[PDB]
Amino acid sequence: NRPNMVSVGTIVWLSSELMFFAGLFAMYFTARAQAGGAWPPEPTELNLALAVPVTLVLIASSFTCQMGVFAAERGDVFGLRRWYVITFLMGLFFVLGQGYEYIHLVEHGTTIPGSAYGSVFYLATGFHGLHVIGGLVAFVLLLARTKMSKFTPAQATAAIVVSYYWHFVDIVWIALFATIYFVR
Amino acid sequence: VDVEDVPSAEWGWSHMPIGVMHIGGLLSAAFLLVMMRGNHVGHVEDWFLIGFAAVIVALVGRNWWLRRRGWIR
Amino acid sequence: DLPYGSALTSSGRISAVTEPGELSVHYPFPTMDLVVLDDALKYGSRAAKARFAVYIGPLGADTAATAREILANVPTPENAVLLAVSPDQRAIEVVYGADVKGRGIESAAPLGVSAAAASFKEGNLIDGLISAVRVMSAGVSPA
Amino acid sequence: MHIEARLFEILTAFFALAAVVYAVLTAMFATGGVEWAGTTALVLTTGLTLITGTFFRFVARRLDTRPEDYEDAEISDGAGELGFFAPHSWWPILISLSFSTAAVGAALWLPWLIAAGVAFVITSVCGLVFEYYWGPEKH
Amino acid sequence: STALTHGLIGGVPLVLFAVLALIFLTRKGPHPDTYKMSDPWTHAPILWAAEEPREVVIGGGASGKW
Amino acid sequence: ELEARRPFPERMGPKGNLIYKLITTTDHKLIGIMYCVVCFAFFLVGGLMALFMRTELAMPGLQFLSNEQFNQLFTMHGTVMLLFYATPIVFGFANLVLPLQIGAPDVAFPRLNALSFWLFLFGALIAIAGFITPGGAADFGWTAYSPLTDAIHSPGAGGDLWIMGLAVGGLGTILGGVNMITTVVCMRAPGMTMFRMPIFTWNILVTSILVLIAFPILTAALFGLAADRHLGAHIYDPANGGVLLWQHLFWFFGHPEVYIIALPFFGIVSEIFPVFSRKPIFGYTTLIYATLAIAALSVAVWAHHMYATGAVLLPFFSFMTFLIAVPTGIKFFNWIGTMWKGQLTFETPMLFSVGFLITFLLGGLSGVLLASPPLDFHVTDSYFVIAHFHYVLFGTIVFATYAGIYFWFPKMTGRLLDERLGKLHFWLTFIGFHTTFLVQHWLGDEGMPRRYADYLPTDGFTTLNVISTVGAFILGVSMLPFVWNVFKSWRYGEPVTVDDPWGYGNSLEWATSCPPPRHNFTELPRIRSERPAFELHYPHMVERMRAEAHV
Amino acid sequence: ETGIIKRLPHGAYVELHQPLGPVDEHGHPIPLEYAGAPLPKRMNKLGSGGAPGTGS
Ligand code: HEA
Ligand code: HEA
Ligand SMILES: CCCCCCCCCCCCCC(=O)O[C@H](COC(=O)CCCCCCCCCCC)COP(=O)(O)O
Ligand SMILES: CCCCCCCCCCCCC
Ligand SMILES: CCCCCCCCCCCCC
Ligand SMILES: [Ca+2]
Ligand SMILES: [Cu+2]
Ligand SMILES: [Mg+2]
Repeated sequence: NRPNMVSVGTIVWLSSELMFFAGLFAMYFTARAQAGGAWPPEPTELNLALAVPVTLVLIASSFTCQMGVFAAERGDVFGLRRWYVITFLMGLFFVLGQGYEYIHLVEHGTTIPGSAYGSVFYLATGFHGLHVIGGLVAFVLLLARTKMSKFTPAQATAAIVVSYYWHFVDIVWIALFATIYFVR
Repeated sequence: VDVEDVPSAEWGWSHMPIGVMHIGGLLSAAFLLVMMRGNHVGHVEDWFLIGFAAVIVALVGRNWWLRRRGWIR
Repeated sequence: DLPYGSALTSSGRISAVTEPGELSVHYPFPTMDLVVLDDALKYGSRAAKARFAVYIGPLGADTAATAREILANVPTPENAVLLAVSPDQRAIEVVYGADVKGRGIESAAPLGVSAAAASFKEGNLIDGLISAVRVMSAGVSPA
Repeated sequence: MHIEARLFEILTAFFALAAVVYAVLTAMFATGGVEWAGTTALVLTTGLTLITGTFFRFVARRLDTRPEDYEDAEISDGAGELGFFAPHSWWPILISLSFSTAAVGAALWLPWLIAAGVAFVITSVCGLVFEYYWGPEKH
Repeated sequence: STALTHGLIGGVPLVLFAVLALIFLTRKGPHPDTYKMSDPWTHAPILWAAEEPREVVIGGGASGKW
Repeated sequence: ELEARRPFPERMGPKGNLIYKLITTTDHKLIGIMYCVVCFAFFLVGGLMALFMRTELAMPGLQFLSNEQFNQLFTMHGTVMLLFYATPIVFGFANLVLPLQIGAPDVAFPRLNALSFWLFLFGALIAIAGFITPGGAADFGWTAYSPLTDAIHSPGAGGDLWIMGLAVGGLGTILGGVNMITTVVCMRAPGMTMFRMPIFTWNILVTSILVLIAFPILTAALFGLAADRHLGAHIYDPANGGVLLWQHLFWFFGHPEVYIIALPFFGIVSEIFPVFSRKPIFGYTTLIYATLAIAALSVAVWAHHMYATGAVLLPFFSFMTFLIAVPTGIKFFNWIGTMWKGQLTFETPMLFSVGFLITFLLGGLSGVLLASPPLDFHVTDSYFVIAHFHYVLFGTIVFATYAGIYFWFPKMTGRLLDERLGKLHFWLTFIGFHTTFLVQHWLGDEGMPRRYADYLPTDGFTTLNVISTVGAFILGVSMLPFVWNVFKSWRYGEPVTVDDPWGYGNSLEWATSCPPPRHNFTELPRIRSERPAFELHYPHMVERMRAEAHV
Repeated sequence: ETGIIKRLPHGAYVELHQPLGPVDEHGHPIPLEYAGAPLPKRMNKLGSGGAPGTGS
């Protein structure tokens, strides 16, 4: 009969977090306008054979995260744990996939000090990867709390607000993925 | 000390004489003042010693005066 | 019957106001003198485990029977020692509960009367109360 | 809670208008074309009010009038338990100390101090989250 | 000059502080005037009691007059 | 009807009454008090920095300061005043009365509220800790213009500590803003609708929205600067367009940030004027629209700080900057209308509020002068600019801050500050401020640029600099009476046994004891307007206020 | 202190407390005497959180 206080606090903070990514987006666009015709410039060669499967995994993690919310709203703690463990594994795969992309980009001459494109690319995607890592920590902390006490409505609220952050992270990546790999 | 000030007054050592803290503070400031005797050629440190010694002396004097007038016990 | 700006709340508490720049207490004594008396009352009661009280006002015609009624307003009146002073009556009524009986108040109560009377002759009301409380509290044991 | 999001929708419309106007006005008769830094900030400033306003719009249409949303509600209408509010906690000062340790390490570029700070933050955040959920000791 | 500059910087704030303090701190505060024995007790009756110790048959009393 | 009372209220709590509370409290009342003491310590610390500069600028030639030390001084002086004093004390007043104003027992997130204080205290200490490094603290100005902040031009660790200290404190501000939005939306008492809240509550809620827009982008910009200095990135490289990239982001943060420390103090005087005028706030409904318009407009006028760069669209920002003056002018007419045909008594909270009106206007009039690019082409980066933000900040974060302190001190402490000492403090502050800041309009117009450590005897700036130096030291000695009043009146001040020491309070905090209990309320009255306490204390005036509300 | 805030019908805000011993007829607990042992301060440490559920 009353709005969820934790949900309102999380959504309010999630809106503010978007302005942090606004600054990173401004840096990428400012450097893109000064590229001069090459964006990305040589020797940076983005490959979609790896980014696309990595992006699809993160998108699929949102669906399983939503499934855990349905279990949490249903009062099924075991269903919530199964879906959030699966979500954590795919979220971890996203971090490993991004890092594996980072290793090959560095070997081919795309680094933060190497070029202006490397600076904006790594800051924008790296800070998002830090947000993904923070989301994985939230999953572990929330799941550890599931083994401490009985499944209460306040505990179910904590599961919902964590999924809000995960959905926010996934949506931001879609903007980053479309802006970097398609709007060149 | 009374149980109103220290609730666990009867469970352990809870009182230190005020004379020990007052004399210790005065000796505290005196040791800071004698440390200006040395081989250092700068005086930035000396002013820091003077300020800390003055603060300690002022605190000791304020506490002693307030206890003498009876405003604090 | 409530004063101006005062209201009775739904919980029974009285929500009062005072005009800006005015005082809500306004006792006709210096602030520092009040602090000394409060310290004498607080620490004197602590040292004797008996609540000491001071009353300043009228005491009817037979002061002794007014003090007796007045002591019923002191919290825990059975373990309380009240000193009543009537400037217009120029008298000193001292009353104590049954719990204080036999703890040395009988020797100290006249001394508190004498201490208060000596300072009252000099035109010192707060000083007389402070002196009376100090001597009476020092003569009462926590037993 | 119909007023709360009406505040954000009103801000959303103005931010959307300013973002569109600034982008168009910088595209034409402005050196360098579209000024990307301000345009990006204005566009995502609209996003901030849009997400909060949309959420408040969905919450408002679900639940009926609250006692604080009534134009003539009684104090007794709000009787009942409000919720859980933490009485005391020394974890928040530990979280800030943990975060300040990492910031100092990042300021002076000490990777060991950064690693210690990150580990301290995780432990401090874990204590805050688990503070009111730890069970009794089992022996 | 240089002596006048240091005189104004150190002198005017102290002179202004003294003048303004004499204007305001010499005024009468809202505190009531101390009661005098020669004057009648026109104040409301006052009952003061200590809060200690933390929480009606009389045991006796005494008389007195000054 | 004899009720036993102590001869005097307890001066201080027993041994151990505070130290464990300070590190474990979740009470907004104690936390709000903790924000005032620390913010007032930082204000004293930063004021000493200005005294050093102002003494140095009294005479031509470097008497005791170097160029580097002077450059570090105005950077840190400005950082402490803007981010370590003004921004936190906004939440200082929020934790004091906002839960009381909406009839709430606590903030939405008590532990997150405590986290903001410590994040803010340790973040401020990190930035100030640059002064203990051999190189010194940051010396590129609080604006931190690029590429002056690059590792090539600012290699010292003082700048790095400045960047990281701001990031930690900015996180606390964001969390505090999140707490205040949630508290207003969810913790309102029954019958307290959105359009019945006090103006101060409205201002804080709207300000917290501005925090969520300005501070995250500042954190993003600072992290990009940290990447350049430590990872060798090219975010703010001039060849990459980073000169204007830093300015755009920093001013998109900065100008919404100065209304974060303007609107709440607009709300403070909006609470004080009706109380001492014995009349309801004039245009209560319109003041909310004015605040909302000011908040909305402040987000798209950032580039008027970049007129002289020759790289911004002048007509767009010049026009919208002119638009801000309209809602701000509306607030003056409501404040004057509130005082109009009232019964003014001019106590210390009211006296400081009147000083706000006089001081804020002159700084505001200089604002429209600066808003025009042609006039700003001569006075930008000069002491005329210094005169604008000093008249217009001083009124809000000092005059209204002191007005709120005097207004709410009996509420949060149960003791009244001395009025005679308060009047001396107000007049000393007013005279010193005007003496030290009136002549700076002439200095900037004459040709004296800002951020100069030294000038020449033939420049013609000596006489006005001496006058400004005399006034600044009056502001320094104006500090002693207020500190003495707070120190003495906190234990020996006049006791407050009533709910409303000012008689005609309107908001809900005046319907509770002084100080309020742990959960702020032992009862609540019927809420039917924006003056519930006035209705509770004066039931007979309820009919009159409804009948006479419209002119 | 259980951390649960309750609003009374007349508007009072009170926090629910868990007594560690006998209570009065009014409901307020009888004050207990310190015995040199640690005292609980969190309801979850007293078993109020229960158990999640037996299983993997
Ligand atoms: C926001 C609030 C704010 C406040 C309150 C002030 C307060 C004062 N400031 Fe301002 N200032 C700024 C905000 C503020 N400032 C900003 C944003 C800048 C930008 C700088 C930049 O370009 O980066 C600035 C820069 C600035 C300049 C420009 C200097 C230059 O560019 O060269 C000057 C010029 O004199 C100035 C002077 C003063 C003076 C005399 C006070 C008076 O308030 C000071 C008097 C106050 C005191 C508190 C005196 C202290 C007295 C004591 C007794 C202390 C004792 C304490 C101990 C012993 C511990 N400051
Ligand atoms: C409290 C903080 C605060 C507030 C409230 C303001 C309010 C305003 N400011 Fe600003 N400003 C600063 C803090 C503030 N400012 C700071 C800190 C800087 C410099 C930062 C730095 O460089 O470090 C700055 C610098 C700054 C500049 C850039 C100067 C430069 O560097 O060249 C400009 C230019 O447009 C500007 C204009 C305005 C205007 C038009 C208002 C308006 O909001 C004011 C409008 C108010 C009135 C007009 C009075 C009321 C109106 C009426 C009674 C009706 C009258 C109508 C007319 C005259 C048309 N100020
Ligand atoms: C990092 C491990 C990842 C494992 C992959 C699967 C993800 C889900 C893990 C669930 C763990 C459940 C543990 C549990 O319930 O124990 C609970 C207690 O756990 C803790 O207190 C600590 C948990 C671990 C903290 C993690 C900190 C660092 C996070 C790093 C993130 C990368 C059970 O407590 P109990 O005694 O039963 O009350
Ligand atoms: C309280 C008002 C103070 C006004 C100070 C300004 C004085 C200006 C004098 C200029 C003299 C030039 C030679
Ligand atoms: C809004 C602009 C205000 C200008 C104030 C000027 C102060 C007078 C200075 C006189 C200097 C004479 C040399
Ligand atoms: Ca000089
Ligand atoms: Cu501006
Ligand atoms: Mg400039």
